[PDB]
This record gives sequence, structure tokens and C-alpha cells, in this order.
Amino acid sequence: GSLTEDGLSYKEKFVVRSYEVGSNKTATVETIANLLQEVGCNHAQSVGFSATTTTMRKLHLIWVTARMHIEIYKYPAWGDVVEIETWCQSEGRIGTRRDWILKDSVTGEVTGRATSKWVMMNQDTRRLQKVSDDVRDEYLVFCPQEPRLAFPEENNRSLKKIPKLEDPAQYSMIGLKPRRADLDMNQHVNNVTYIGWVLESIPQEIVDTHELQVITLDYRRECQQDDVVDSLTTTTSNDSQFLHLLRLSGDGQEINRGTTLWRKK
Amino acid sequence: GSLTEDGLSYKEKFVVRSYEVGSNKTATVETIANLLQEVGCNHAQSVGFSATTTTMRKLHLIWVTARMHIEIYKYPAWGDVVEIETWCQSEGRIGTRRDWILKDSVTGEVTGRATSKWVMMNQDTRRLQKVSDDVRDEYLVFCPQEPRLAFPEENNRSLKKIPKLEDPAQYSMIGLKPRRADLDMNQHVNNVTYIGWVLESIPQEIVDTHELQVITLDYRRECQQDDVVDSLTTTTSDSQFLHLLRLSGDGQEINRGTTLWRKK
Ligand SMILES: C[C@H]1[C@H](O)CCCN1Cc1ccccc1
Ligand SMILES: C[C@H]1[C@H](O)CCCN1Cc1ccccc1
Repeated sequence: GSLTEDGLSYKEKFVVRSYEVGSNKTATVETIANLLQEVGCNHAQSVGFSATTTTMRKLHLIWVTARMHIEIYKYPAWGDVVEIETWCQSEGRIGTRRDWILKDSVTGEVTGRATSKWVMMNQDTRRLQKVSDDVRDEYLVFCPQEPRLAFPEENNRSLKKIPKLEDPAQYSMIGLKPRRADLDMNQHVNNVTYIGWVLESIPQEIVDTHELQVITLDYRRECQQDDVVDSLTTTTSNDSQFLHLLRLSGDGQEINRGTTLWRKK
Repeated sequence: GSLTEDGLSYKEKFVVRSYEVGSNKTATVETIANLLQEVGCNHAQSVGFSATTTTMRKLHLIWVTARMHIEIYKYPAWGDVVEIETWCQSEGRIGTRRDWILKDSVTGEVTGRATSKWVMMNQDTRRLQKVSDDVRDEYLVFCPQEPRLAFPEENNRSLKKIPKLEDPAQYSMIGLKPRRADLDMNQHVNNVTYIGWVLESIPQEIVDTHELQVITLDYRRECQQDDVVDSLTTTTSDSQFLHLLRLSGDGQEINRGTTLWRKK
């Protein structure tokens, strides 16, 4: 992969692997989420990151995901090349937004798009804090000045408020624990794992007869290695809508909430 | 990736991804196992497999892993290119062996090597079948005639018999269940998942202070989506461990194996 001509966005081509596909022989939504994560890491690496600025390191601050919104039109098949283009943009003192456009390398058509809201956080105390002006100036030079949105639409579902699932849930998957494969280089549970845990409570019949089109996911608290998660789901609807809730099986502490949208084949 | 000049082996270069590395910022053994699986799929695809022969489809025979042996000298770091070369060889009507050589694309040195024993079985009855001569002739043309072994040493770790762990186990990880990420395109639990489940019973203290050098794994029975696994481990010693994966319920054995670790 490489930075584009202006140096304000990054592109990368991926070949879909045999272990990355599902029952329909197309890439899973977790595989797509991993490729978005990977191209985002390479974008940071190509612009000078190790991903913290000199002020972020000085203050013990890190970038944490607060919301992930992914919309897929066509999942790449096993052996196909998928080109992902990513870029960042400042959302003032709120945080940063990172967007992605998934294209087909053969036809050039857009087969998917994603957006994410990132916030600043003290690595040691987990206290979420606003982006200071000194940190903002250090990374603004790598962002387009004019707004470039993957989801620009008058009323996009990427900015819609998600409600809390009320008990009893229609479906559930209980006793979900992470293994060493679910952790990242810093020993924290990977953000893609939460997507897989959310989808575990969707019935197998829905998966076998429908295709996942849209997935919005709010990140509230992070799951430790020694934590057990419960995935709860309820239908809220030609298409199928679901409300989701991940929570610690013990006290019932909320870690994630979200919605998925599916369509018939 | 592509077939080599003779068409008797396949090579492929992989760039280690950020999500594929562990706390030491090098590729995990499960990542390496996935890359071996991937290069093996592409080798079959490049020789005419749309992964069974015409007689295997006609009958209902599939290739099933019986044993996986992996030895790593250096794990590639995040962002490094790793070149894997794979090839097949016939082991008579007993089965088929697939070998791999992991090389560094920058220096050309061998940073790891793997071997696996594959057995034929009926997709429907799951009965371990022998390999017929008709099937043998259909794939022998893609294998070197003279033996080409990644582990040629007379009486080595890859062909050593593995004993059954006796209760009580020193360590354990219980209630392990597979999720949709653990299944493959055919809905069966991926062979790499068992490696990850075996290593779940190794204490975090051992992982944090040691590097996994050798891993041998016998595959006895498949774990279904609705099955719960128990990972049991005992030190038998560098550090040596004996492993056992079994169904949480009846205690039915699904996997047995050994790992060898080195101090950093
Ligand atoms: C930490 C990452 C995250 O992926 C999205 C938000 C910020 N980004 C850092 C970055 C990378 C390239 C250019 C400018 C800012
Ligand atoms: C199914 C696979 C398995 O991965 C290893 C054993 C057999 N192999 C098929 C193959 C591919 C290329 C050349 C000859 C035989």
C-alpha cells in the first residue's frame, strides 16, 4: 500500500484468503473489519507514527474507538483483490473521524464504505478527554482541510443514536470469553472481536438466508482478558433489523451496544 | 504466489499484518499456521483443484489433517515479508504428506519449517478410508518422485508417538467454544483453532518469558459448532508440555500434542 499523490489519504490492495471467507465463499464482515484496521495502521505508519504524536506520548494519551459504522454492498469473493482507501479528519475537540472506501480492483466500483469516531484517552487512568490544540496541530497536516465524508447524506445511519436493549432479549449467546488470538500487540481485546461477539446472538437461520448490509457499533467499556461477555439480540422489524447488547455476564456492566441490517438473497 | 519452475512446488510471499502479531510484535504461531493453510490452498488451486480429484468427487472422499508439526526459529516481525514454499508427497496408501519451508524474503535464511500428515475420509460417514490407486495416480504427477523432506532427520520430533495426558492436569482452560470466526467456508472448525485452544492452557507467565519453538499436534476427532472443549496441560521437563483437548461433557478426546519452549 501507499499514500496517494496529495499525501492526504492512503490506498492498499488485499487478496481475500481462504480462511477469511464464510459459508457463501465471500469475505466475512470481521475479515473486512480487520482489513480496515490494517490499512489504518499503515496510513499512520506512512505519515510518521510508530499511533501517537509527541504530545500524546508526553501526556500518556492514546486513540480509542468510540463508534464503528460499516456498510457493505458486495463482499469480495475468495481470491479477489479489494482496494481500500482511508483518510482522517478532525472533528474539533470531540476527536478524530477515520473513513474508508472499499473498491473492486477489477471493475473500480464501490463495494462498501465505513466510518469511525475515535476519542483521546489516558492510557493509565482510562479517563476520556478532549483533543487539545497542541495535539490537533500535530496531525491536522495529514488530514484534508475541506470535509471529505464517506457517509455525507442528509440523514445517514452512521450518526443515529442507539437505544439500550431491554430484558428479555429475543436471542442470546452466553459465556463468551476471549482467547490469545482475540488480543492485540498491546494485550487488549481487538475491536473486531466485539463485532464477532455481537453477531454470535444472531440466529444461524438468519445468517444462512440473509446478507449483512449495515452494522453500527458503540464502544462503551473495554473487555479484559479475564472477563466473560453475554451477547443479546432482538428483532426490531424484505429486510431485517436487530438491536444488540454486549455486557459482562457477572454484574451486567455494558461494554457494547449496536444495530445490524440484513437483506434477503 | 506461483508454482516453481518444475511445477512440483509452490511459493508465496506474505506481509505480516498488525492484527496478526502478539505482545512481542512478531507473528503468532496461529498466524503462521493460517499462512501455511493459505499457501496450501493456492498450491491446490494452481494445479487444477476447483480440493479433491475426479475420483474423490465421484466417490465422496475428502482430505483430512491427521497430524501437524511446526518448528519456528524466528517469528517474522510486523511489516516483514515471509516467503513460504510448499509441496506434496505420497506416503503410499496410508496417506499424503505436505511440507513447508518458511524463509526470510530479505536475507533468504530459513526461519521455520512444517510438516503434516493428511488422511482420506468419506465426507458423509466420516470413516477413515485408505487411498486407492486411481486417486494416487491423479495427484502423483504434481509431487516430486524422489523424497523431499522438510524434516529428514532419522527418528525426529515430527514422527514421535504422543502419549495421553493423565488426570489431574497441571493447568487447564475450560468451557472453550468456537464462534463463526473459528469455522471455515464449509462450516467445520478450522484446524488452526485447535492450536489456539491447546495454547490456552499454557500459563501466561510461560508465554511472557518463553518463545514457542516446536509444536506437534495429533487430530483424533472433529469439534462441532455446538461442542465445548477443555484444554489440559502438564509440564514434562527449555520447557516441555503435554497437551489434551477433550469434550467438556463425556471427555471424548479430540486432540493430543506437545509443545517445546525456549527462554529469551
Ligand atoms: C490513530 C489513527 C486512527 O486510525 C484514526 C484516528 C487517528 N489516526 C492517526 C492518523 C493517521 C494518519 C493521519 C492522521 C492521523
Ligand atoms: C488437499 C491438499 C492438502 O493441503 C495437502 C495434501 C493434498 N493436497 C492436495 C494437493 C495439492 C497440490 C498437489 C498435490 C496434492
